[PDB]
Amino acid sequence: VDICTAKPRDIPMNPMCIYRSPEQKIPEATNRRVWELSKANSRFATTFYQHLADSKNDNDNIFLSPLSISTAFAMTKLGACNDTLQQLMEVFKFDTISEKTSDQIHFFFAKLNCRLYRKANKASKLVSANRLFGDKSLTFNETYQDISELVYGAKLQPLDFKENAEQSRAAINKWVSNKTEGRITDVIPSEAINELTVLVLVNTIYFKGLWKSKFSPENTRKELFYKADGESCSASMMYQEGKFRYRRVAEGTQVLELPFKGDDITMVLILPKPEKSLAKVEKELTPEVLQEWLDELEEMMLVVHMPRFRIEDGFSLKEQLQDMGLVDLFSPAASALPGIVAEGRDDLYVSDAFHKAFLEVNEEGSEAAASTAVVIAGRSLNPNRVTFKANRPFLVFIREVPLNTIIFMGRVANPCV
Amino acid sequence: RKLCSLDNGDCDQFCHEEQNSVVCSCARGYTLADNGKACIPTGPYPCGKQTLER
Amino acid sequence: IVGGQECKDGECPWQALLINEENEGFCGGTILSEFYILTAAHCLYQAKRFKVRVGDRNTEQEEGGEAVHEVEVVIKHNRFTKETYDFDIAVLRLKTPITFRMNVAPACLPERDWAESTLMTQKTGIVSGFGRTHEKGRQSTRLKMLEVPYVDRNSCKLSSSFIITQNMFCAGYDTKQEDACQGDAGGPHVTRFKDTYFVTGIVSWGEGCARKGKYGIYTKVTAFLKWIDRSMKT
Ligand SMILES: CO[C@H]1O[C@H](COS(=O)(=O)O)[C@@H](O[C@@H]2O[C@@H](C(=O)O)[C@@H](O[C@H]3O[C@H](COS(=O)(=O)O)[C@@H](O[C@@H]4O[C@H](C(=O)O)[C@@H](O[C@H]5O[C@H](COS(=O)(=O)O)[C@@H](O)[C@H](O)[C@H]5NS(=O)(=O)O)[C@H](O)[C@H]4O)[C@H](OS(=O)(=O)O)[C@H]3NS(=O)(=O)O)[C@H](O)[C@H]2OS(=O)(=O)O)[C@H](O)[C@H]1NS(=O)(=O)O
Ligand SMILES: *[C@@H]1O[C@H](CO)[C@@H](O)[C@H](O)[C@H]1NC(C)=O
Ligand SMILES: *[C@@H]1O[C@H](CO)[C@@H](O)[C@H](O)[C@H]1NC(C)=O
Ligand SMILES: [Ca+2]
Repeated sequence: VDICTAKPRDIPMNPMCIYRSPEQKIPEATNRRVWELSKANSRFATTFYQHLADSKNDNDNIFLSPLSISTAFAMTKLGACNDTLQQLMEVFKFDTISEKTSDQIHFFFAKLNCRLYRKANKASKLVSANRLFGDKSLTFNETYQDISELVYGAKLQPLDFKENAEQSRAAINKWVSNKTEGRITDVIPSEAINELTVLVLVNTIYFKGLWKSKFSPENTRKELFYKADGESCSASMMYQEGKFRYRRVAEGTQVLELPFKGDDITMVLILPKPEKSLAKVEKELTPEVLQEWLDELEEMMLVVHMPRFRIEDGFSLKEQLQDMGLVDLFSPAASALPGIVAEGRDDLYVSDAFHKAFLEVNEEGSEAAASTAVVIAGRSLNPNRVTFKANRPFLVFIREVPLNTIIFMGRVANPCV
Repeated sequence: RKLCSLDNGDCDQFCHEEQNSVVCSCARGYTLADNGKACIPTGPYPCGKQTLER
Repeated sequence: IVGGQECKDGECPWQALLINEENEGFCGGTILSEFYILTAAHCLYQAKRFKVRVGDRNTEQEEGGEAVHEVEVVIKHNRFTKETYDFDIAVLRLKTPITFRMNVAPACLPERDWAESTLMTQKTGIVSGFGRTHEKGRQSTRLKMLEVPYVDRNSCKLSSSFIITQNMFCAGYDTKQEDACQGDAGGPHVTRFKDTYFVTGIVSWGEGCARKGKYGIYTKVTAFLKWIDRSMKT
């Protein structure tokens, strides 16, 4: 059975413990709920990025899929109860959504991903590898396992953590590999899983878009990059002029949208003013202001200086999330996951969540329409040229056009090397 | 081939022929010399002159 | 420009540069004198708010010596068309006169007849600007200049896909691949006689930039010295 064309309540629905909390028009072909479960992620994405930002060095590149990190903990929200769930509800902002959704949610999140899966791969490539992991001994629910299969993709994979732990760890990794066909690997580090690691969250993504309008390699050359630590750098700097959508907000930060093939997936970049420190932008980042950056965009003839870069991120989500209010989900002494087991003695929790994202960005892209123009080629330039030479600290965003989902979030700090 | 045809009438700039005979003139900012076949500037930075101060 | 080189201090003082409110060049000029600038017509067509910067040889780094003047009066040749690129020229009167200095001085304007017989017959001239450097490459940071053999009118025509007005003229190397390119329009094309340079044509159009058997098209100044100084009297 395929979820991308199979409404809920067409499969065992309405699970155990369902949480309850004490004019904007819907786009073209779209389900009111998806667009909902979607905007929720958006709400969640900014907060999270922020925290995860302090966890690292202003000089380390950043990358990730809020939507993944989001959808995963949705497979937990699925089988959670009491004071534990509430949290998972208010930290992933799933408390805004309506009744139904806030229940079958785990399903929609799927129905969402699919949509975002096609358009993406249709012209470009998006690989994902994510599963939930638990020890043998524990006898996991039969149902959840059924749900988890036809919703998150696969069931839960029991491993011998207690037995030969590491033997199991490095067994997960390999799995990621045989799925992301190489690209992502070592999702989980060393000294992450020991003889207590009962349950771990694992979501990982790879993405390499395709420019709607390529970049000539022949116009790529080593130039300088002015790091935030003050330092200098030499990276591969690409370059091309064309009409793109763009906006210089009042503040002055610069918003550039570069579409991938088909204009279904664009990757806007946020390049602040040199006066401004990419951090302040990050310190002051809100969902409300993510809006301003896009809400008003104009198509202009702007020259784009963008670097060629790669970014592979691996990190424990637990550290962060915790600080954000999710506590119980990770404390054995006080959990509430009677949905995936309900038998032990309050013996089920999450030891860690491993998110591994990887982004590629070379000149590549294409449509190659044709030499569709054979007229007098005036030798003057566009009087209204505007330039975007992102040869310094800039944010990254990868979204869906109609739905406006923030697929990928990220930051380019150190390109060169 | 005759007047201005031959070595541009030994002038320094423009060549003509008022009264079946060679005549010279100069671009604005210049002043023909008393010898009549050479253009002597009128100021410091005159047209066509690559700025060279050293 | 495509090929050529880089005007060393004071080799192309007349080069001017039109720039926008966001500050960006996009059309060469030709200092005709302390007030009037000589540029292309198509340059201002879809333009909007600009200014002329003089004697600046580097855009990535401003270091004085460079001056920014404002435009008091724009005058496009009333008979210009983006459909024939004929009459692609225009004169610019600034609001506050230029102050000549190194890297900054005019270029002389020939006298019709003499011109057509002494500069136009000459073998080469020098176009310059901050254009690209391949049909669709990068903009130049610095001010390149390049020499260009005049081309046989009757030949120009056989190579041209588009007609060639007697207002135009060709300049390119039969096989060498160097030329003027986008960002260069409106720039100077000066021809030397003795120790003086005269402006001869304006950087207009062309098919691509340095294509096989394709030539550089320049507005024949020598055929406007009239409409010019006429304009030079508003
Ligand atoms: C307490 O009240 C709350 O719960 C009750 C009961 O919930 S329960 O079912 O869990 O018990 C809710 O009532 C129930 O929900 C109804 C509902 O969702 O409207 C209804 O759901 C069924 O019927 C829906 C309407 O169908 S339709 O024929 O009128 O279209 C259907 O919703 C439609 O889904 C499709 C879809 O998902 O494909 C939507 O298509 C739209 O998007 C598609 C692309 O999606 S994508 O993901 O973005 O890619 C496009 O291809 C398509 O073009 C586009 N339509 S378009 O016009 O824009 O082009 C379509 O818009 C939706 O209307 C339900 O599918 S579902 O996926 O949305 O769930 C379907 N589910 S089903 O039950 O399995 O069949 C239930 O019948 C109804 O039960 S009830 O007993 O009758 O009440 C109640 O709404 C809820 N109140 S609330 O929570 O506060 O809001
Ligand atoms: C969990 O759920 C209910 C609240 O609905 C609570 O009364 C109960 O004590 C909690 N703990 C359990 C599972 O006994
Ligand atoms: C992935 O694993 C399967 C089953 O173990 C194996 O058949 C396949 O060869 C692996 N991937 C490849 C193509 O190497
Ligand atoms: Ca400069």
